[PDB]
Amino acid sequence: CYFPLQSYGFQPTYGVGYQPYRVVVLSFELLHAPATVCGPKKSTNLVK
Amino acid sequence: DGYFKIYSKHTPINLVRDLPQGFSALEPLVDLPIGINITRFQTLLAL
Ligand SMILES: *[C@@H]1O[C@H](CO)[C@@H](O)[C@H](O)[C@H]1NC(C)=O
Repeated sequence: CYFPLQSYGFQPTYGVGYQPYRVVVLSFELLHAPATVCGPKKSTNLVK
Repeated sequence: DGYFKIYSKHTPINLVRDLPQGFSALEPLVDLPIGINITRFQTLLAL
């Protein structure tokens, strides 16, 4: 028998790589429905 | 193509019951990038 989880203990003295590192993953999905997120369309000063 | 488009017009009228003989065109109200099928609709009324 084992409990299926374990806590990390992070204490500030640990070596590099034993330290806590936040992660975020931007997963994204494509083109089966209307384009609904995208970047700022860069724009420039108006000339005539 | 998944876009849901509403067009609309408001006007004053002074008439008893029927849809009025006359001409007017609906301006576009809003367009929503929804991406759902629609095959049936229903209306919401005040009690
Ligand atoms: C809308 O209907 C088509 C044909 O059945 C289907 O391929 C499509 O996946 C449906 N869209 C959704 C969001 O279920």
